[PDB]
Amino acid sequence: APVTASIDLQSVSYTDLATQLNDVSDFGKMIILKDNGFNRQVHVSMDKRTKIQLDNENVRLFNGRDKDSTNFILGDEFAVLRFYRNGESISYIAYKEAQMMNEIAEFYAAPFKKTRAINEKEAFECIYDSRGKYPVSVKINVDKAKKILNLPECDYINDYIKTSEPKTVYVICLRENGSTVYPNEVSAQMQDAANSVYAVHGLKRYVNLHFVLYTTEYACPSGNADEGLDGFTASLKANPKAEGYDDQIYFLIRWGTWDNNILGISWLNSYNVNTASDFKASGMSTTQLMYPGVMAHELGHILGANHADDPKDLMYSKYTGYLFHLSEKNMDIIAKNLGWEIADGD
Amino acid sequence: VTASIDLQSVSYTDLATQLNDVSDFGKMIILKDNGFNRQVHVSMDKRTKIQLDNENVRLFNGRDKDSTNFILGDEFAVLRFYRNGESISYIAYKEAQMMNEIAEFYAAPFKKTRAINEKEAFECIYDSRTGKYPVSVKINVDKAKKILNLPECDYINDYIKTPSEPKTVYVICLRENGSTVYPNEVSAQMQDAANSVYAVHGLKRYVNLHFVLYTTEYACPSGNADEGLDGFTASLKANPKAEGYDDQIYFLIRWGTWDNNILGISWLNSYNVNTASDFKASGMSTTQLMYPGVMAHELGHILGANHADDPKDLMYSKYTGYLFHLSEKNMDIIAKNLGWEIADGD
Ligand SMILES: COc1ccc([C@@H]2CC(=O)c3c(O)cc(O)cc3O2)cc1O
Ligand SMILES: COc1ccc([C@@H]2CC(=O)c3c(O)cc(O)cc3O2)cc1O
Ligand code: PRO
Ligand code: PRO
Ligand code: PRO
Ligand code: PRO
Ligand code: PRO
Ligand code: PRO
Ligand code: PRO
Ligand SMILES: [Zn+2]
Ligand SMILES: [Zn+2]
Repeated sequence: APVTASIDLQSVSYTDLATQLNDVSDFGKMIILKDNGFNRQVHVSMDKRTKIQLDNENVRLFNGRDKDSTNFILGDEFAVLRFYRNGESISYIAYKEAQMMNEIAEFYAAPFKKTRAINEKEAFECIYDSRGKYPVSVKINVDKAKKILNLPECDYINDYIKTSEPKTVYVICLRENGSTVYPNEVSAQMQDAANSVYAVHGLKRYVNLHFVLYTTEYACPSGNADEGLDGFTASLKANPKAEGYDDQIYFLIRWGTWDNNILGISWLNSYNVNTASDFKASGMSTTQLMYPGVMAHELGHILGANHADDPKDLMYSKYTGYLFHLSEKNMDIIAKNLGWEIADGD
Repeated sequence: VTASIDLQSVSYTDLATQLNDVSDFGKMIILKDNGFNRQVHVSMDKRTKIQLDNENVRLFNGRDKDSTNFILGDEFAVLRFYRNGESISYIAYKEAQMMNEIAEFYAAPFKKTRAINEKEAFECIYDSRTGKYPVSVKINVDKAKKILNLPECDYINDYIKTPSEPKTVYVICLRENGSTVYPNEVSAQMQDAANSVYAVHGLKRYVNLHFVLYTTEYACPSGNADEGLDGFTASLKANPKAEGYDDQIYFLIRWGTWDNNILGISWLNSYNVNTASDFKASGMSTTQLMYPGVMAHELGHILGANHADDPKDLMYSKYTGYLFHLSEKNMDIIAKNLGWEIADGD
């Protein structure tokens, strides 16, 4: 007493998440996450470093403290709660509209109907209100989902081609022609990409990332990622809508992957705050939920990060699901490309 | 090149892309109108939060000398500024169907009375391409009321008698059962209501207003505003959705007015930060565009402001369109009810 605000994960809906996250002021807010056998007190704060628009729809990000291992996403149409528990990433995805929530629930349920696992509920679960019934959200444990599904191993081998006020850098994401992407999925990739940068050498002092999403007429002419990125970068130079923004970062996004289960690709060490030009800082990325951190990994390459030898590094040559740079060499390259110097400290 | 908004072709996307680029340090935006330009330093309004049926609405301010404010939601954007003391609004909706509906809604009263002065009071704005559909509407509400010769709606008898972190006070607005309101109109009332409070004794140090909008089952049992407010306050005490929020501020909102052209009504001196209880801080307000500041005037009464003698005061007994408290007695009453003391200064 006074009663701390809480989120009941057995019935969490869009309106539950929106009313709690919209109450988060400048000083932050304590929110207890609750479920059967689970509790977590999280100090939630507004992410003021990153801006996101998806087809002009404003998307706000929220963080917990480092020890909370919790992030949120909030748009007018959907909300996401994502946290780490016993080394696994769990997302609660809630769409405001009943039709879209039903469509999202069916989309995420569909891969599990052929397997029909006994422990399906720990990987995927439709959540219903505490009062037929239609789901108010879906729970997806991506790590448990990967163990139930027989997904072909998608990786990052050869996913790069060699060539007082923070600076605002736009990350212009373009929905590939003919591709369908989900806002919860695109925004999670953006959030992980931005947070992988800010976690390095206090880089929020140097850069604030502004993600935007639009549709492009460009489509990769084949399944080949190298040919796809070549064409994407060429399409940007010939696009009148991109005129005057050749010094920003660009991503072609899709739901799927490229040939040889390539998750994404980018021009290596192609963005520097002083010399950025000719749409060089460009890449491609999947946005599917089961591969978190692909855009973060490709943004890493664009900022100069090479593949790292630690299997827990975001920049490991194989896809792992780890979302942070662990390589000190990569951290120094990335931070120096964003204007940081060793004498500035962290 | 400084960022600019062309008032001869301004659309939702023009306003959204400019306002979404406004960072913490503010942004210079040039308003271009028939060869004359007004440079405005635009800042995010961090004092007020707004949700309309959970849709996040952001406010933006110019400098005091700019006499300019903006509203931005996912569905609409508003630019409002003064010229010769007259209030001019540019209202742009994102969706083509809703923009056409809004343009028809605002044009309709002027089609009965085809005035000579029509374009200066109301104008559909089209894109700069030389079967076009409007991208926004321009409304000068002072010129519009003179053309439409609307019946004089007033405030006579519109009241019923009985820190380091600012206090968050919710202003819970409830769309009366059977009433239809427009988001640009509701948010303009909220913005003017909040800014009338912050302009007094540096009150943003004491309070941050959080407006929310939901629909209620309550409808006034008659055209009488006194009976309507009695029933509204009683409906709140019996409403399970309002349980635990009897210490907040409440408004019943509608598009229209009450009997004897009453624009709104409220319980006089019914909100104090220390003693707020039993849904006492409640009122009713029109939200129609032609009567700006009605919610501000009613919020004034709730905070203890009486009718003022200056015809330019927001609290003048007659409706004027002035949006600020000028009475020092009212300013002291309002600020003291929000925790301010004379020794604190402004
Ligand atoms: C800074 O504000 C902006 C950010 C990105 C853009 C992008 C820029 C861009 O590259 C682009 C595109 O390739 C396709 C499309 O449909 C829309 C696009 O708009 C425009 C802006 O005005
Ligand atoms: C953000 O926190 C809140 C603020 C206002 C409310 C209001 C509280 C409220 O009074 C209310 C109502 O009378 C009718 C309705 O349909 C919804 C309502 O919700 C609930 C909240 O959880
Ligand atoms: O807005 C919400 O939260 C509920 C659940 C989905 C449909 N409407
Ligand atoms: O049991 C689950 O799937 C997760 C773990 C924490 C809360 N819900
Ligand atoms: O993973 C890496 O790249 C660094 C090199 C030394 C040990 N870890
Ligand atoms: O000190 C270390 O081991 C970290 C991890 C690899 C490179 N730097
Ligand atoms: O692009 C825009 O903002 C407007 C919306 C209606 C048509 N064009
Ligand atoms: O007045 C201006 O500056 C712009 C140019 C075309 C019409 N509006
Ligand atoms: O133009 C005028 O005289 C009125 C007075 C305040 C708002 N506009
Ligand atoms: Zn790689
Ligand atoms: Zn009055």
